[PDB]
Amino acid sequence: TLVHNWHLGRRMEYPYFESRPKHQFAAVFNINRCIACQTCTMACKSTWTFNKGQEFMWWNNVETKPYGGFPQSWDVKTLKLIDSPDNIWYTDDKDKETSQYGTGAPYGTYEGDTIFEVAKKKNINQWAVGYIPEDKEWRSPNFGEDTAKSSNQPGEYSTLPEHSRWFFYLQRICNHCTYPGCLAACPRKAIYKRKEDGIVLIDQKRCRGYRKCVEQCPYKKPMYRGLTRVSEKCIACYPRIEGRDSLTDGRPMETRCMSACVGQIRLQGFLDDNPKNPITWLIRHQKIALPLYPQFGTEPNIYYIPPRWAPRAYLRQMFGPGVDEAIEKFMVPSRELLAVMSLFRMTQTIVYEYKIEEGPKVFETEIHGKKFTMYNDTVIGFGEDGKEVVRTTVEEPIHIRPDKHYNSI
Amino acid sequence: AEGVKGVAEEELTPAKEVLNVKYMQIDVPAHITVGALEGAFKNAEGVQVKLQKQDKAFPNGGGSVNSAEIKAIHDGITIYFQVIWDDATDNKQAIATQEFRDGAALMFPLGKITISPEEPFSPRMGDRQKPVNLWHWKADWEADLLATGGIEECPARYPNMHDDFSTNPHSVNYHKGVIQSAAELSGGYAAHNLLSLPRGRAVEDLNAEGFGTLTSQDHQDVDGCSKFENKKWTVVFCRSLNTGDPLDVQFVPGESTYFNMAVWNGDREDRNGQKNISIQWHPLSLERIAWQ
Amino acid sequence: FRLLKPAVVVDNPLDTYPDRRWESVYRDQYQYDRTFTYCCSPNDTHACRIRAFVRNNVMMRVEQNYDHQNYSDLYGNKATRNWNPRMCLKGYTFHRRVYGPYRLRYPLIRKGWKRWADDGFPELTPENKTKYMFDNRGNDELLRASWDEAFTYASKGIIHITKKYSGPEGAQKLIDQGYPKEMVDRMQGAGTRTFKGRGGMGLLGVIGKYGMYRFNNCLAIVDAHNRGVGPDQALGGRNWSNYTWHGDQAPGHPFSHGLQTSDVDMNDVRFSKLLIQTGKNLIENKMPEAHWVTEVMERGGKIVVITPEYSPSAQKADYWIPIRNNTDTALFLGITKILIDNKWYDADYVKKFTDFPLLIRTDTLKRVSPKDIIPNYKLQDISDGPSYHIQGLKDEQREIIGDFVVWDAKSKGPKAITRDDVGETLVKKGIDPVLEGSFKLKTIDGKEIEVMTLLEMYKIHLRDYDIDSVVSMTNSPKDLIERLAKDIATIKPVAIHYGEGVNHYFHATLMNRSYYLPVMLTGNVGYFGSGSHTWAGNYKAGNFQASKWSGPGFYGWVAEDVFKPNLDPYASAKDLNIKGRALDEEVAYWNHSERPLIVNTPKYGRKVFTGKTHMPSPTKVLWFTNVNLINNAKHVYQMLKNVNPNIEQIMSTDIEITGSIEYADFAFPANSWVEFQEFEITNSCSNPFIQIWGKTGITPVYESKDDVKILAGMASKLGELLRDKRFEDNWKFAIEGRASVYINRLLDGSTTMKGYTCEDILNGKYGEPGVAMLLFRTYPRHPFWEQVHESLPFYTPTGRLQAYNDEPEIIEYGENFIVHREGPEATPYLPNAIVSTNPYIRPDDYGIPENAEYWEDRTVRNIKKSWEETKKTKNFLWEKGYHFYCVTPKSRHTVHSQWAVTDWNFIWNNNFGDPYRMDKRMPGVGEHQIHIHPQAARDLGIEDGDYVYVDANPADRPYEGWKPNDSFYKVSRLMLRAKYNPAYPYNCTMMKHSAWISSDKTVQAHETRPDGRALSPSGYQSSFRYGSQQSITRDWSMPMHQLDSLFHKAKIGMKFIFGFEADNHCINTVPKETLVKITKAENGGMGGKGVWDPVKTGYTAGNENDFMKKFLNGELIKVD
Ligand SMILES: Nc1nc2c(c(=O)[nH]1)N[C@@H](/C(S)=C(/S)[C@H](O)COP(=O)(O)OP(=O)(O)OC[C@H]1O[C@@H](n3cnc4c(=O)[nH]c(N)nc43)[C@H](O)[C@@H]1O)C=N2
Ligand SMILES: Nc1nc2c(c(=O)[nH]1)N[C@@H](/C(S)=C(/S)[C@H](O)COP(=O)(O)OP(=O)(O)OC[C@H]1O[C@@H](n3cnc4c(=O)[nH]c(N)nc43)[C@H](O)[C@@H]1O)C=N2
Ligand code: HEM
Ligand code: SF4
Ligand code: SF4
Ligand code: SF4
Ligand code: SF4
Ligand code: F3S
Ligand SMILES: [Ca+2]
Ligand SMILES: [Ca+2]
Ligand SMILES: [Mo]
Repeated sequence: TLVHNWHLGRRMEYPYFESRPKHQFAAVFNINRCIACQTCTMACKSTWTFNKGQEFMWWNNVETKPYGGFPQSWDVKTLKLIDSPDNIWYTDDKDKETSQYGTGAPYGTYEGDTIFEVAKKKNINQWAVGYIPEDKEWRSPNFGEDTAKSSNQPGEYSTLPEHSRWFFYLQRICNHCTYPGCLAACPRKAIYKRKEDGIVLIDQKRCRGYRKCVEQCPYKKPMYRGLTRVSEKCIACYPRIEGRDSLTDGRPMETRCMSACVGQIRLQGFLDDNPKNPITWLIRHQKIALPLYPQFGTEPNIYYIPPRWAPRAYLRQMFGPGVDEAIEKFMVPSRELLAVMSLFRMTQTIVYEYKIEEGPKVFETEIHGKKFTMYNDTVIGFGEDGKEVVRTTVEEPIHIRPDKHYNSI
Repeated sequence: AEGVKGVAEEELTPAKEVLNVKYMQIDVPAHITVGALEGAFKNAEGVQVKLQKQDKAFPNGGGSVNSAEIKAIHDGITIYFQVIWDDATDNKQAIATQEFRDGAALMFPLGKITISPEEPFSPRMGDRQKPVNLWHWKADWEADLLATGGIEECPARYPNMHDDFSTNPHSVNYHKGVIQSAAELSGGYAAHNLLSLPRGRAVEDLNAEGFGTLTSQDHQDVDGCSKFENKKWTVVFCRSLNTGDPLDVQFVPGESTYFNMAVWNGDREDRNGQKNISIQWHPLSLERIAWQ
Repeated sequence: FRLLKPAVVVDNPLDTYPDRRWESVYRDQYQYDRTFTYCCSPNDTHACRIRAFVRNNVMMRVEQNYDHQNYSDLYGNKATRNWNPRMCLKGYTFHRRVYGPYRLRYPLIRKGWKRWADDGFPELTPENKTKYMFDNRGNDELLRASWDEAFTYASKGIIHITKKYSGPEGAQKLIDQGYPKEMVDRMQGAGTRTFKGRGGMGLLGVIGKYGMYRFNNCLAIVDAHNRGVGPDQALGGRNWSNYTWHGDQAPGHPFSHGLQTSDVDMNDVRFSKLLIQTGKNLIENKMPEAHWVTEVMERGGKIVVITPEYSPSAQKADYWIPIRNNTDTALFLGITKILIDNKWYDADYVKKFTDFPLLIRTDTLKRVSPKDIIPNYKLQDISDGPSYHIQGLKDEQREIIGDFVVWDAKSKGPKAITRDDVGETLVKKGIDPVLEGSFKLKTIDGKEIEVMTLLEMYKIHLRDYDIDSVVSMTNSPKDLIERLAKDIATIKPVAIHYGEGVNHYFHATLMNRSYYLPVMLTGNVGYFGSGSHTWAGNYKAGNFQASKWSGPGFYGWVAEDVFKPNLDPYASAKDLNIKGRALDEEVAYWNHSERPLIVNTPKYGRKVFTGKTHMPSPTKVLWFTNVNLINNAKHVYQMLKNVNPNIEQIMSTDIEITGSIEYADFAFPANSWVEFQEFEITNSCSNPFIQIWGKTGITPVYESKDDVKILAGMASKLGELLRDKRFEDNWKFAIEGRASVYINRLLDGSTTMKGYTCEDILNGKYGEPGVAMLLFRTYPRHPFWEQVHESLPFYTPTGRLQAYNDEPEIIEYGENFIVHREGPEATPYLPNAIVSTNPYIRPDDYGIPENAEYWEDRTVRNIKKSWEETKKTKNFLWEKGYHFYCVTPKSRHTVHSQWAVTDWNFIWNNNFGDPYRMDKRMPGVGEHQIHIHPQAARDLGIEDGDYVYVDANPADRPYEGWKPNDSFYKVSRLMLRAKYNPAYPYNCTMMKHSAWISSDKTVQAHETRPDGRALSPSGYQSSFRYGSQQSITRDWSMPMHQLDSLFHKAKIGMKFIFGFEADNHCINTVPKETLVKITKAENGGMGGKGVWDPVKTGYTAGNENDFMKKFLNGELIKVD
């Protein structure tokens, strides 16, 4: 069954016919702001994987690229199973138009084989290529922390556009893929994708610990629980999204790992066809946030703003060809992006639409070869019904107090 | 149809050698053990079943075991099947992510049928609107029966482990009560999945209407014991001839039905379709009771 | 009877699923009953406001409150939502510590001390010390005590020991033990001055923790009982310092501007447009506020990081400047030279507000004094000026501080100016100083003297800091130095941020002074987004700021008259009798083997470099709360082996068994932040918020009390044994369960908090039901804002930012100018050498040869030497193989000794974390690691993941007099795993600060337990197999930090002082002045066989295979 994947800009081989959700659970991670505090990591741990049998399980992990990973060297291990000289992107016939929800070819066309198509061509008699990480490969969740790549020449120093000595942080959960490898792997069809929000779940009543999801998931999110003799995965905290936490008063709430983000890098919502949704705007209209390893062919739905300082060659191989234009937009933010970026982690309630009330200009200069102007706009976020749920300003106010008070103390 | 081969005629025609269940008053203790039944099965005659890799559907696996001996005896009250195959490794637990269990299973068509290419009933775990009963023996369940809680837990696999809540000798009463409550344990334990609970049993009684459709029964009726010695497994299945569950195979002395077999080797990572299958239904006949 | 569905059929998992009733599994797990709010206050410096979720009265998880929008002050000013969410990973796992296996459960007393107390407190001869196990406290047993029993033994011991060393007979006992006469004379006959009471970083809770300073004050009564003296002649305990002891103060700040610390509310940093970071990891050590810096690259700002390593803060930098360690003074001197050669300075901003226009005399190197050139001169009457009415100057002080001379441009000739005549005050008068010029003058005596501008003197000073030599000193790219030099000159606001990456080296004082030079000239001090700032823990006890209109402030709680306490609940803070009788002391003297800086000079025999104001006293009793003092103490195994056995009573209040308890005599279980049964107040220096919390969490998990009651219970037993009621009077409202009285007495009486009520703040009157905002002049509190915008003087002798210091000790030390100096140990060249040829630097070498290897000799060797001559010198340690720096920065995974052992955080701080502990050699679910450059390890035959020994100067560390066969040497020598990180230079190694140190019992258990876990039978867990990160560290006694004539501002009051102030101009400890030797210890492979498993992959840094190199270069994917 050929299916359309807009990340690859191509039709793809999948066991099941294409059936997209009404809207897709998605999020944007601004890697440039990340600090690797692993606050999101402890958010998921203290909530879902804190008990017996899940001691090695870290559904949310932030890893130091390029050497780091959980499980150890997970990207390189899977990328080797699809290594071919034909894994190439072609950018010329990339859509100029912004295509409708679930369609199009924004980044171009990737003519390399996905994990499903590699399995098909070799006739390996499995739905996808993969491996089961051994229990020793699940050790060291912070493997390669703050380990940089170096040119190893004596006069080495780091400057823009690309740092000679460099490393960045990759924040990973279950991508809740449109065509997940784990769902196709399970022969019992015990993994299913919800049509309401696109959340992928393992049926704990029907799972039999077949480890095929663990085997064929290229992102290694499904993990086998020794105690229960069945596998578990990130549930996208679906009770919080279903509005079952009284803190958001029945409104859909961002997942627990997203709400925890300290360096205000992640915004969680849904991929609509609405261009006024800050999630849909960033991913399809600005193309500033890009999926993690679209080479695999699962259509991940966690999109990243690439680091401004990392080697562009490494970044394209990880996020596709859209990296160059995403960084150009970020380093000198447009007026509307800076206001939308100032919306990240201002509330825990999911915001479905944004709109801006304009304010006075505060600062302007020329930077990175072009002119940047900044205004103190007020960005506003709205809920599922159009009700306002959040509001903040781009620039901080200043208060002056009676002279009986002092600062120099 | 991508991941599955067409059903070949060799699969649809039943085998020719018949497995005869010999009638013999079986005197057994409470705790049934393979040794306790060895004297009985010695007087029965068994069929040598041929085993093959499962190549017919995705996933493909197996090939580690090629043959298995099967014998069967009955009381007029209880039926016992003994299955023997050679395997060099004792895989008795599946707690580590890379480890799998050795297993064996028998399957029976539910209800009374005659199978032929003209009246086909697929041996691939049944087929749609043609249900089947399954008896799945699990080696780890044998080890769970001997654990202090009816199930082996993680320290049995990782004896050096430490957890600040579960391995804390100073845990307050109400803290541990909430944290290790069924709701907070979650997963199979909260969802009452059998693979996560102390079943007090070694064989799972389950049904299927084809492969990819295997379903665990609500009322478990089959039990069994096992023995691994000198690179060989000996497993016997124990079930009453008749049970109150309509989804159970019903045996009648003097009646004949069919059966099929499969074996798993955890050393070669056998789970699901990676099973050492028999490709054909095998005939089964029950002797009449020697009424005094 | 209805037809059964025998099996469940699924068609397309993408489209539809037959049954989803199971999904309640996770919804049942996420369910909670109630929510509550507290404040996490572990010396984070953030004091986050926390919302925890409870299920059936069990604290299950936590989440941010998302409450900053609601924060407001008395005036109605409010905060923004841009402050959200702001929490750390350690905040999320605090409950794992609350219900954890390392928790303190009941009061503890050591067997060999209760034994000593039961035998009548006999004289502690060496025979008695070994018998009662004072020399070996790590192989004794900690026994359970009831609170009354624990209090009674402790109180009896306090009375005995304070009476033991009180008299003249006590003074001679201290001379017989080897203490200097200066330390015994400081006691002044008080035995209680041997009691050292430390409230550890009391701003975390002022009532519960700074109450220790109140306890110390109360001990004056015990002194009255011991010696039979009157209230005025009675002296109590000595308050142990916090800010300086940790090395957190920037020592140059009292010299440059005369204030304790220049820091900002970090929302202000996001106003900066070129932001410079020199000695600080803002990304890993101020994480909840780090978004204020990361977002500067998004609003037209430029970020600069100047570190030897490519740190997590370097990612965010526009350009990273590598530098050699302990050399930043030279870098900013070179940039200052570039700013002055090209006149890229705001002449107007430096004519005002700065000492550069002030003229300097050549005979004495002091600034010229109008008394010296004006006949019959009188000092101007500035009694109506802002130095008396705002800053609180006294006539006796003004007389010493004097007046200074400037050369007016309008009337050619010397002009006399005052401290208050700063900023726009000179334009209102006739003065228009000249920045340049060398003038001939004649004294009143007729003796001609040459006087020239500091800028002229700087112009001649900066000839040794040419762009090429500074690159030879700093190994920094010359293009980046000129790039930063230009950026500082073309951008406004410019801000320089630093921390203990540079403050933990000996010459930090010079470095911090160096950190104002480029910012004084460019006009970037006092304006939003600008300044030169240091970052540290939460030190600002001066938030309870005392003044005339306000009141006693912090003194109301800690310096209330013990013999005249106010027992009226409705007492205004101005109705309190303020008289403290606890003499502040710096902790580092204890860390210095209980000795001041005394060196037996060959030129002037035995000379003491410690000022009288800084003089310590012998430590015989010790008690500390909210600190892991011994575990986190520097040179720890020396402290345990040769220093602490002579401390007769060691006591610790804590919530966990920390290894400081393991080597202590008493342990008192306190309530954690979620089990507070009484209200508590805290503030921060990085945020303007006030958080008050208590009684709203869970009931105490074990037999714990609030710190306020532990202090009161200790005082009550002292009163019960001494038949004195005045003890309970000083803790009356604490005992009665009403600490809000003391909190109100602190709110009222503080410049930032008078008008606030504890009851009102706690109820949501200003927004959140636990938060308000303290009252500075500006919401983004920026230091010196009122000084530049309203033309007010700084807190220096000149009232101006100072690039020069004329105090006599400073000139004798050779540091009157901002000069670059090599470290006494952390340099490849001559230790403590002065790199300059300036004839105006005239230091005294003290006749100490350049061969001197003794640390106290190297401390005071002030030898001037040119840079070209210095490059040919040689550090003795560097040439014997100890040629690796060893930085001990702080980590994102710990707050010092907190969360360093919590399993979840303990798994992530290292490359080796494993909850199942498959490698039994691993100390716990984690082990501490050392970072080393791959080539460096390969040259010593060390592969990534191998165990390595970290050895330092044998003479000094791990402990003096060690021998390879001592049982304690096995405990002291550090053996940790090595980690390849090519982000570091060849000669630089890194260990994160504060894991739980190896003790006797952890080593015994690591070698006895089958699983190999380093877990003491007491429950204490070490993070190392052997040794600690404090095995290669030492205390350095700075002569520059022990001055008696440093006119700076008192931290707590709007007033001035001379000499030492605890946490304000005292010893600033330096753990990074060290070099280490690395040698392979054991193979990293499991069981000691082969190599550590990830190296076999070929996917490791320094061991990349051709495929990984294809990965690292992004060659796996091509576009067009
Ligand atoms: N080689 C080297 N040496 C160095 C440094 C370095 O970088 N390298 N750095 C310095 C510096 S800057 C610092 S800030 C110190 O490590 C911090 O000192 P501290 O002992 O207070 O940390 P800590 O986190 O342990 O203080 C908290 C302790 O109190 C416990 N606690 C936590 N909450 C409470 C409470 O509510 N009440 C009470 N009574 N105790 C509580 C806590 O468990 C810990 O023991 C110092 N030396
Ligand atoms: N989450 C969390 N937050 C916290 C703490 C925590 O433990 N956890 N600690 C507290 C406290 S009490 C403190 S004092 C601060 O975090 C200290 O952090 P800081 O970054 O300034 O020291 P650090 O030792 O890390 O040094 C910073 C960088 O300077 C490098 N360095 C070291 N030597 C030099 C040198 O000679 N020159 C230069 N230019 N840089 C040098 C150092 O490697 C580090 O990158 C409050 N914040
Ligand atoms: C060509 C023949 C067969 C194929 C392609 C096949 C395929 C599969 C598949 C896809 C599954 C997992 C999906 C599910 O559980 O519904 C499975 C599981 C299973 N089958 Fe079949 N099957 C075949 C024959 C058999 C036979 C002859 C038996 C013997 C009774 C059998 C017994 C079982 C058992 C016990 C399991 C569960 C395995 C476990 O829980 O670890 N199957 N098989
Ligand atoms: S990331 Fe892995 S587990 Fe998550 S949906 Fe995709 S394939 Fe499934
Ligand atoms: S989305 Fe929810 S379940 Fe998944 S990692 Fe984040 S917090 Fe955990
Ligand atoms: S909380 Fe946010 S900034 Fe911190 S590690 Fe996670 S994603 Fe990165
Ligand atoms: S640990 Fe520090 S940053 Fe984290 S919540 Fe507590 S106070 Fe805030
Ligand atoms: S393959 Fe299926 S049976 Fe469970 S372990 Fe994975 S969801
Ligand atoms: Ca086997
Ligand atoms: Ca049944
Ligand atoms: Mo600190």
